[PDB]
Amino acid sequence: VETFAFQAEIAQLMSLIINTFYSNKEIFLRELISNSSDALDKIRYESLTDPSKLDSGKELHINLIPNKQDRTLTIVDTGIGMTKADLINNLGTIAKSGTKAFMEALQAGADISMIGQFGVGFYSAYLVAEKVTVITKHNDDEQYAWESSAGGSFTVRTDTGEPMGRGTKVILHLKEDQTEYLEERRIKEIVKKHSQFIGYPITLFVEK
Ligand SMILES: Oc1ccc(-c2n[nH]c(=S)n2-c2ccccc2F)c(O)c1
Repeated sequence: VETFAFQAEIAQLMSLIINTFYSNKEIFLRELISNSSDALDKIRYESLTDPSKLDSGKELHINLIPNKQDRTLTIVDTGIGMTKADLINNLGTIAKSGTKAFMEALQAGADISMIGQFGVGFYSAYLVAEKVTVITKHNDDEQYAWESSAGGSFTVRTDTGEPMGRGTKVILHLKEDQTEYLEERRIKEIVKKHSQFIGYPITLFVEK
């Protein structure tokens, strides 16, 4: 298990997300689905010139998995996935300059819902999650588990769990007062409102 410090700007962004009073929390789902959609476009694009890039799985989809017992909402995609370097590098983002453009916009009059326009939408997961686990598999690397409960640090370890083939799994360990995001009708309403034009099938799993 390797422990890393977030760059100062990212720690500030996460602290801003966690501590600012902002009721429109549901936007986290749109932001994670949009990242999944970009990762899927990336593997589809590479597959246009190299069909063997899809040897790790031909299905290009997004699964939403609520688990009331574990109090987790999992977003799974079969996108390009991430290497260890991408994971350490703010999960494939330009998060340092992205955070500065975002925080400058917030001072000007913008709101937290515009986070995705600054390429740091992943961090909106902390509007609803106390802990985020990212399981990822890229064709050019091994399977890794990224994890952070914020607090200025994140961990990275080789994942010896269930192999995924290729893609990313975002496990949101929801805050006690954010369990509405495990309800079928609430997830369905959010998907329909903010993600109606995503070019991949979005499957909302049901529970026992
Ligand atoms: O919630 C996420 C977060 C990241 C990924 C991901 N996997 N591979 C690549 S590239 N991305 C990616 C997407 C958008 C911006 C930056 C990125 F690094 C994902 O599939 C889901």
